[PDB]
Amino acid sequence: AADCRGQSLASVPSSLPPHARMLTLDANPLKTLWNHSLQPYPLLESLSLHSCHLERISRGAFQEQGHLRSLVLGDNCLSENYEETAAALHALPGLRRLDLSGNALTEDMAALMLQNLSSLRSVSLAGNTIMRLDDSVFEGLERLRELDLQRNYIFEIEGGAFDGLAELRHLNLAFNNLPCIVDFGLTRLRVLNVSYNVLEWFLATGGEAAFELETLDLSHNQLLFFPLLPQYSKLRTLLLRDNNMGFYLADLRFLDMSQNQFQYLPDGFLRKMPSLSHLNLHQNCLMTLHIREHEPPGALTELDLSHNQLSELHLAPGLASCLGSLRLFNLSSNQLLGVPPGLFANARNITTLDMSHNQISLCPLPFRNMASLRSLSLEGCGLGALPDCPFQGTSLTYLDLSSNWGVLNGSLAPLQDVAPMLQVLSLR
Amino acid sequence: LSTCKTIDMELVKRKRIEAIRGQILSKLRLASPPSQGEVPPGPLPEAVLALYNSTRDRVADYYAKEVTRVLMVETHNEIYDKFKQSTHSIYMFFNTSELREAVPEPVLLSRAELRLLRLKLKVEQHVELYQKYSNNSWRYLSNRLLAPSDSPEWLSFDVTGVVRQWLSFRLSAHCSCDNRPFLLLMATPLERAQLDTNYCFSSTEKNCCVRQLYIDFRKDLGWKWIHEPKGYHANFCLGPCPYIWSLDTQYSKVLALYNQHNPGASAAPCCVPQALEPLPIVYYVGRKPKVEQLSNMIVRSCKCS
Amino acid sequence: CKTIDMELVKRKRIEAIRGQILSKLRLASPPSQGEVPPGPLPEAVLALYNSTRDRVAADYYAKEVTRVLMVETHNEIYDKFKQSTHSIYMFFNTSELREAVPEPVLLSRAELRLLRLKLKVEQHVELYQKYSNNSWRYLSNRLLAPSDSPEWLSFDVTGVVRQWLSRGGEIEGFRLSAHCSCMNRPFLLLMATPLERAQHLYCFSSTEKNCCVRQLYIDFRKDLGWKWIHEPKGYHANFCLGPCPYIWSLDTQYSKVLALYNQHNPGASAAPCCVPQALEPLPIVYYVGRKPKVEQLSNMIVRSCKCS
Ligand SMILES: *[C@@H]1O[C@H](CO)[C@@H](O[C@@H]2O[C@H](CO)[C@@H](O[C@@H]3O[C@H](CO)[C@@H](O)[C@H](O)[C@@H]3O)[C@H](O)[C@H]2NC(C)=O)[C@H](O)[C@H]1NC(C)=O
Ligand SMILES: *[C@@H]1O[C@H](CO)[C@@H](O[C@@H]2O[C@H](CO)[C@@H](O[C@@H]3O[C@H](CO)[C@@H](O)[C@H](O)[C@@H]3O)[C@H](O)[C@H]2NC(C)=O)[C@H](O)[C@H]1NC(C)=O
Ligand SMILES: *[C@@H]1O[C@H](CO)[C@@H](O[C@@H]2O[C@H](CO)[C@@H](O[C@@H]3O[C@H](CO)[C@@H](O)[C@H](O)[C@@H]3O)[C@H](O)[C@H]2NC(C)=O)[C@H](O)[C@H]1NC(C)=O
Ligand SMILES: *[C@@H]1O[C@H](CO)[C@@H](O[C@@H]2O[C@H](CO)[C@@H](O[C@@H]3O[C@H](CO)[C@@H](O)[C@H](O)[C@@H]3O)[C@H](O)[C@H]2NC(C)=O)[C@H](O)[C@H]1NC(C)=O
Ligand SMILES: *[C@@H]1O[C@H](CO)[C@@H](O[C@@H]2O[C@H](CO)[C@@H](O[C@@H]3O[C@H](CO)[C@@H](O)[C@H](O)[C@@H]3O)[C@H](O)[C@H]2NC(C)=O)[C@H](O)[C@H]1NC(C)=O
Ligand SMILES: *[C@@H]1O[C@H](CO)[C@@H](O)[C@H](O[C@@H]2O[C@H](CO)[C@@H](O)[C@H](O)[C@H]2NC(C)=O)[C@H]1NC(C)=O
Ligand SMILES: *[C@@H]1O[C@H](CO)[C@@H](O[C@@H]2O[C@H](CO)[C@@H](O)[C@H](O)[C@H]2NC(C)=O)[C@H](O)[C@H]1NC(C)=O
Ligand SMILES: *[C@@H]1O[C@H](CO)[C@@H](O)[C@H](O)[C@H]1NC(C)=O
Repeated sequence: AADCRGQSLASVPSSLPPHARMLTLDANPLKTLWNHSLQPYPLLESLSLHSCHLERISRGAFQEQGHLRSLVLGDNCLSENYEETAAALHALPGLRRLDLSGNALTEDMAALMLQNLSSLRSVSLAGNTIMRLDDSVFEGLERLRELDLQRNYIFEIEGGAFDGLAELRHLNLAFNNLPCIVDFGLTRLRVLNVSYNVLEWFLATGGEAAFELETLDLSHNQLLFFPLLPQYSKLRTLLLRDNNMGFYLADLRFLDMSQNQFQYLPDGFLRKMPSLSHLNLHQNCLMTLHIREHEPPGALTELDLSHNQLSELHLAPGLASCLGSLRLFNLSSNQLLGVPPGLFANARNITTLDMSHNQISLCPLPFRNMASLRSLSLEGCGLGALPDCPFQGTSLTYLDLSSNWGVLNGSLAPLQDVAPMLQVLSLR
Repeated sequence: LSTCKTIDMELVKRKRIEAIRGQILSKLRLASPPSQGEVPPGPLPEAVLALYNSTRDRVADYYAKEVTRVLMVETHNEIYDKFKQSTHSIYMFFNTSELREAVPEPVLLSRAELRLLRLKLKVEQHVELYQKYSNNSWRYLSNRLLAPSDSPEWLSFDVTGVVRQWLSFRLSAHCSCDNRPFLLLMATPLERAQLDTNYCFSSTEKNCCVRQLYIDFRKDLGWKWIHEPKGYHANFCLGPCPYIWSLDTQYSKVLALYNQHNPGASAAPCCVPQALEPLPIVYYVGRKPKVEQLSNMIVRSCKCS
Repeated sequence: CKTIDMELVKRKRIEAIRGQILSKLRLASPPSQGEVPPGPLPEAVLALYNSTRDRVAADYYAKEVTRVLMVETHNEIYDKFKQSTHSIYMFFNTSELREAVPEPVLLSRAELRLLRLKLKVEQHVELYQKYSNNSWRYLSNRLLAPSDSPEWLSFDVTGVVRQWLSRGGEIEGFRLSAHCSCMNRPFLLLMATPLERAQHLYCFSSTEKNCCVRQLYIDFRKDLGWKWIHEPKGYHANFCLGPCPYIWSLDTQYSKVLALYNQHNPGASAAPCCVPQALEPLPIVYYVGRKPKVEQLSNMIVRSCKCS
């Protein structure tokens, strides 16, 4: 197909070829449309109106069109639509998408916009003035497949607002200000992107119904206690960053709970979580890291522990194995005076190990195992290198001797059996 | 997806009576009414009604402040003959003993107003304020301009800076070289007688004051077209402000930060700034760059509400 | 763990300032580099900054300041009226004001700056305006302080500058002579808004859900039950509430969203609350003991409230 994008001379070009399929119009200062030149061909299905502010609508000019497939409005200032026409348009009920981005929909406008047409799908309200949602505003919207509730200030919700709606896989009401949500009446939800919102408690009800939502987001939320989830075990990822918790489900495999006030960790909180794959608990004011559970981290693929002022970490005097597997062991801004002996001599699956700002004072007993080195740094190690040659029988590729200030003497003794095997090297 | 009762449709209608009752109780300091009965079963005194009418028409200490009216001298004394009302609108001072009786100490006194008569207003004129420091010489304090009006209206003045030290006025017109006029006293009863940011920077307090903050246009905000100023202190204010009557601190420093506190009207205790300072912003655009003058930007004093 | 909430408030406040500025310029993100040279600042801009930095001695819209100067003494100045013994005059071209401020109604604020030797024990200042050819107009009167560090005084001359812009006079000026009982020329600052920055180039009466105030009337008879207060029977104890929504700062912006922010966030506070600003007192009377007493209670009457 073909189209003209960026050219504007009049209201209607009236020069598009017949049986067209593509039509894109941007930066077009349209003034007014009519229902006598709008239908040169009843075979239009794709359209786009962005930077195309217009108000004078002909009260449903698409009744003469064969069919409508997609709809999207951009940079259109619908402010007095109440007397212009009923709703916005009444086309063939075979709608697929409908966007209302940047139109400042109001309560009356929202009540008029949604009508007795159950085929409305992919409804977006990004950048509009929504204050409240009622029960009579969602009538005739039995499916509502795709949801976009960005930049909407929903502070009061009627009990049971989402009634008789099933296809609710996606729900992203980001950049909202709702105080508390304690009831989840949804029966079919997949992703919850509640982020950059001011929440003050989380008391979601539970029961014998196993929810199948695979994503829960609670970022930038001002909680006070851990938001316990119902007894369902259908969930794969979770985000709880930029939150405040004061300490005064087996499918889960992703954790992101940075920037918190973790002081004491309960045994059950780690015991009741089998089969993990990710974790993020850095920049937290943690001091105690006692290990007594059989599999307190369990299995991990990454670990970030930057900005942690914990005193010392120990597995156990007689622990039966320390960790099943580990790939990333990032940590920074630490004050570990002591070096745990059992942390490293457990398995050979460790790949990336960096003691940045750790002040490691490992004993010079003659490291030996886990000869699969791929990344290593010695930033702020404290004691200077090692009197004898370290890293015996280990292939090291990445080394970062930045801000060492240790025993160097310019001899480059440690850099003896690792020079021929290098990928990228940098130092201060 | 549903919310709580939040502020509730029934709670918004209620609890304002209790809030205003607590506010009146705290401001009046009386936890209970003084007495029941033992009152004259008759009309209120005419002097009280006259004072209320005088102080009601249109022209800060948290505690309740008593208002007092002083009657103007009847212009019948020894020195009356000296001023014959020629090319000068004569005015007279007051009796010092009754000023002392009304206001025991200058510290209790806060401010006062003085009122004149203003009837005809045929020609656009201007009314001079004078102060009687000496019998031979006087000084200038302020001037007031009056707009024509048939109905007389009382006007105030700025004697608050001069009546404080009066423990021991005239009316003229500019010359080119080329009811009785009472004075109002809002004193303080004897029974109820007891902000720069570095002050609470030096001493850490859990109350609502200003906390330190720095903003630089390098990486905190993410842009660089602002060239001047590079760095300034865009401070904030935050604090868990408690209820004044529940805590009952009764401290001079604490009570000075509750000049805007009003839980009943605000419906939620919060901190809001009251006085700010301007800030010029310099940026480059177009042929000739221009500078903008932004006012009401940096908070200086923040109290409760 | 006391350094986490502090940093949270720091980032919230800087985000609020960023959003306030991004809505404040009322345009998209401008190019910092552009085509202007990165060379030293010219004399004019630093002079403007020095003039706007020293302390003095619709309102939210963009205010721009311009600089105008007088002309050195010459025949034209010494032609109409001269100085006999003491006289200080400052007058400026009307065409200069017109080219600085195009429309008279477009002007908002004006300030007058003066330089004083600051070496005199006693001094008084009088302000006069040339209302006509042979008559003057009275202006405000202030005082002075015998200080030792020279500085620039400020005067409110918005009305007279508005009148001069509205009039088509060829030349006019001020007058400052004395108190008569019976390279560093004075600066000028004019606050205005560029034409391209304009928008065209209450709530109590209507029904709105924003931070506005509506009616309430309570007495001391039934709902309060205070029989010891004889007068007043009741008063308008108005209250207001408002969600005060928060705008997150983004790089792109729309047109009407500028005013939307200007109504939803006039101060860009971390935790805005719909609270009163202007308060008016009201007195009450009651009889206790053997002497009548009247006390005036402040912070009672509310007119308008906003969250900043
Ligand atoms: C564009 O759409 C508008 C819809 O608002 C069309 O206006 C409508 O036009 C029809 C005629 O085609 C009007 O029907 C007429 O009603 C009168 C009684 O008022 C009757 O006497 C006539 O015989 C005829 O049936 C209809 O009222 C009118 N709608 C209004 C005014 O709200 C407009 O014609 C369309 N433009 C076209 C088709 O070019
Ligand atoms: C969409 O078009 C439909 C169809 O014209 C309209 O909805 C209709 O609204 C009426 C009045 O509310 C309904 O009548 C009611 O029927 C029940 C059936 O028991 C009866 O008990 C009530 O007393 C009343 O008569 C009607 O059923 C309903 N039709 C449909 C298909 O829903 C309306 O114009 C548009 N809006 C909606 C939301 O349907
Ligand atoms: C849930 O909603 C949030 C916010 O509404 C979504 O966050 C979005 O995340 C993407 C990246 O994952 C951001 O794109 C970024 O753009 C900047 C330029 O502005 C670029 O420098 C970055 O490299 C990145 O590409 C995006 O801005 C951000 N916000 C939005 C509104 O899209 C998130 O994707 C949603 N879904 C989740 C969390 O599953
Ligand atoms: C372990 O995690 C920490 C943080 O979780 C990583 O520190 C991050 O390191 C990168 C690269 O050095 C930093 O990016 C830098 O950002 C500044 C602007 O702030 C920019 O000017 C630099 O050019 C650079 O791009 C990043 O800021 C820093 N994170 C924090 C929170 O400071 C660390 O790299 C991780 N270690 C490994 C081995 O992956
Ligand atoms: C300013 O106010 C004070 C207080 O009201 C006035 O003092 C009062 O002056 C009158 C005379 O003008 C005193 O009355 C006389 O009292 C003596 C007492 O022995 C009596 O013998 C006389 O027959 C006459 O009744 C009155 O006592 C006195 N008040 C007090 C409390 O001592 C003062 O006069 C006022 N100033 C002017 C200029 O009027
Ligand atoms: C200000 O007014 C004086 C008259 O007292 C005038 O001499 C100044 O310069 C005039 O304006 C012209 C600018 O348009 C300038 O180029 C020229 O020297 C002079 N014009 C005439 C006819 O004498 C005025 N200064 C201004 C307007 O900036
Ligand atoms: C104070 O003002 C009130 C009302 O402004 C006065 O009450 C009026 O008094 C007159 C008598 O002079 C009556 O004719 C009116 O009917 C009264 N009006 C009301 C509403 O009561 C009152 O008299 C004034 N007090 C004084 C001492 O002058
Ligand atoms: C005022 O002018 C002086 C002289 O160059 C300069 O040093 C100073 O920085 C200026 N003040 C400003 C720009 O605030």
